[PDB]
Amino acid sequence: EPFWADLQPRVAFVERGGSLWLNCSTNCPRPERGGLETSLRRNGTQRGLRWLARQLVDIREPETQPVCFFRCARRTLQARGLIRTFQRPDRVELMPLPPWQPVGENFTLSCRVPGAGPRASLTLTLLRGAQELIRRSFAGEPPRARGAVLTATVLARREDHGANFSCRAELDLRPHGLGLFENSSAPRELRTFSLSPDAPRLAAPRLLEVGSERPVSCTLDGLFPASEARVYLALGDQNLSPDVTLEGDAFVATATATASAEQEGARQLVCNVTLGGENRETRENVTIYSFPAPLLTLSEPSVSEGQMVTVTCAAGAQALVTLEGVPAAVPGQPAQLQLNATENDDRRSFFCDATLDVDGETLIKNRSAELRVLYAPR
Ligand SMILES: *[C@@H]1O[C@H](CO)[C@@H](O[C@@H]2O[C@H](CO)[C@@H](O[C@@H]3O[C@H](CO)[C@@H](O)[C@H](O[C@H]4O[C@H](CO)[C@@H](O)[C@H](O)[C@@H]4O)[C@@H]3O)[C@H](O)[C@H]2NC(C)=O)[C@H](O)[C@H]1NC(C)=O
Ligand SMILES: *[C@@H]1O[C@H](CO)[C@@H](O[C@@H]2O[C@H](CO)[C@@H](O)[C@H](O)[C@H]2NC(C)=O)[C@H](O)[C@H]1NC(C)=O
Ligand SMILES: *[C@@H]1O[C@H](CO)[C@@H](O[C@@H]2O[C@H](CO)[C@@H](O)[C@H](O)[C@H]2NC(C)=O)[C@H](O)[C@H]1NC(C)=O
Ligand SMILES: *[C@@H]1O[C@H](CO)[C@@H](O[C@@H]2O[C@H](CO)[C@@H](O)[C@H](O)[C@H]2NC(C)=O)[C@H](O)[C@H]1NC(C)=O
Ligand SMILES: *[C@@H]1O[C@H](CO)[C@@H](O)[C@H](O)[C@H]1NC(C)=O
Ligand SMILES: *[C@@H]1O[C@H](CO)[C@@H](O)[C@H](O)[C@H]1NC(C)=O
Ligand SMILES: *[C@@H]1O[C@H](CO)[C@@H](O)[C@H](O)[C@H]1NC(C)=O
Ligand SMILES: *[C@@H]1O[C@H](CO)[C@@H](O)[C@H](O)[C@H]1NC(C)=O
Ligand SMILES: *[C@@H]1O[C@H](CO)[C@@H](O)[C@H](O)[C@H]1NC(C)=O
Repeated sequence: EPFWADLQPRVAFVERGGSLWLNCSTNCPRPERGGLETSLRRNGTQRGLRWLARQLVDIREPETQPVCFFRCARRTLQARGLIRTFQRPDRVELMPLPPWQPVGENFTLSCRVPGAGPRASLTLTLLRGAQELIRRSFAGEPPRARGAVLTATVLARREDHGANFSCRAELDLRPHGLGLFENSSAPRELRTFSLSPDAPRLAAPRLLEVGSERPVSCTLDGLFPASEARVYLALGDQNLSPDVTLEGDAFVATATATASAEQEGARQLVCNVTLGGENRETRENVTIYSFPAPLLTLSEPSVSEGQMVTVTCAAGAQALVTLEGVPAAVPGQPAQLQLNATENDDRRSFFCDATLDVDGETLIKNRSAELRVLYAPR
């Protein structure tokens, strides 16, 4: 039976910033001194003959070792305790996901649980929905270590569009009778797009006339999600507003175009799509042309016989003019024909043809007119 000093409790787990009572007791017949050694501030104090009690408050530091001591028979009696603070996982943070992520690519989940301790008792979990992607236990870390970090690389799936990812931190104090403390990050939603290497198909005529209405179509396939893809069509400058319809992962853009005197000649039909951050484009060179209709004119529509009539077919400054089988003489300017009205010329038709070359293409516009020979006696 040696005389001893005792400090209670020996091991203590207090939440950071918290407080606890420490009791020092001794069996020595009379103490010549007594007290408790700590850096911590105290609030309440209690005492007895063989014992002494302090309430230690506002304990921030991960590790502090108090020593309760007594002096009995000119000998120093000692007891050494241990006080360990713990912090709940108040901050659990998942790193921002890529705004758009490629399907078949990899992205990295990063969870961060600052300050939570002790680290050794921490278990971090990365989740996709209710499923656990990875589970990490920190057992074996230093006793004074606070905070934890878990990172994993996940493969993006078409399955994964609109899926929620979260991080889950778990502090296990159960051996100390303090149970479990857990908190989760706000879920992060994942966007997965898939864009095939192919440029969009653009269906257009190579030749377009000013004022004419022709169908134009742009299309693509293998687009996920097809709904989020934004397709732009236009002829040169002017923007077409096609009807974009979605069949499976394929889109179909259908529109109509009229040349405004923008162009004529060399122009581009552009179709560009954006899905995610990626963009595709297809350009078609298109020729526009102005082909003014040939003007067929009679000196008079109605004439008596013997009266002189001049029929002419005039065109724009461009084409080759053919009147009644006779090419314009000379070429490039209106062709004229003259005749004296006969009774046989009543209900007689005249014809003018304009032949224009555009990009090697031969284009014709035919026109007709009818002459009336007024009836009378001779
Ligand atoms: C529709 O019309 C447009 C023009 O309105 C037209 O675009 C042209 O495309 C050709 C190629 O198809 C371009 O030619 C290039 O010209 C550059 C100089 O600017 C050259 O250096 C390029 O040469 C490359 O390839 C060579 C081997 O073939 C290499 O030797 C060289 O190092 C380069 O790698 C290239 O030939 C031309 O510039 C444009 N025109 C304009 C005005 O931008 C387009 O082709 C038409 N579409 C169709 C289907 O015909
Ligand atoms: C701390 O000191 C000792 C720890 O054992 C306590 O001393 C005894 O406390 C019990 C409580 O039921 C009493 O029955 C005994 O008579 C006490 N013994 C003596 C010699 O005092 C003491 O009570 C504790 N003090 C506090 C505030 O917890
Ligand atoms: C669980 O963790 C979340 C995420 O860290 C905590 O929510 C945050 O709370 C603090 C302020 O108290 C701020 O960072 C934000 O207001 C929250 N961040 C968000 C919403 O992303 C939350 O406090 C924790 N829950 C607990 C304590 O159990
Ligand atoms: C899709 O086509 C449009 C046509 O307007 C492009 O818009 C312009 O493109 C020119 C030529 O490259 C650029 O110099 C301009 O900055 C663009 N202007 C405007 C107002 O958009 C557009 O760039 C194309 N889309 C993509 C992704 O390139
Ligand atoms: C200790 O005393 C302070 C005032 O100095 C008081 O505000 C606080 O409540 C006390 N701490 C406790 C009871 O843990
Ligand atoms: C997934 O991520 C791992 C880790 O970087 C990498 O080794 C692997 O190539 C990725 N899978 C792909 C790119 O399909
Ligand atoms: C993802 O989480 C949000 C809440 O943040 C929820 O509204 C949504 O339904 C979830 N998405 C799926 C597909 O579970
Ligand atoms: C028609 O009659 C007029 C007047 O006599 C004459 O000048 C002309 O040569 C005749 N022939 C034609 C085709 O005009
Ligand atoms: C000439 O005009 C007629 C009727 O206006 C039209 O039906 C025909 O297609 C034209 N001829 C040619 C060769 O296009």
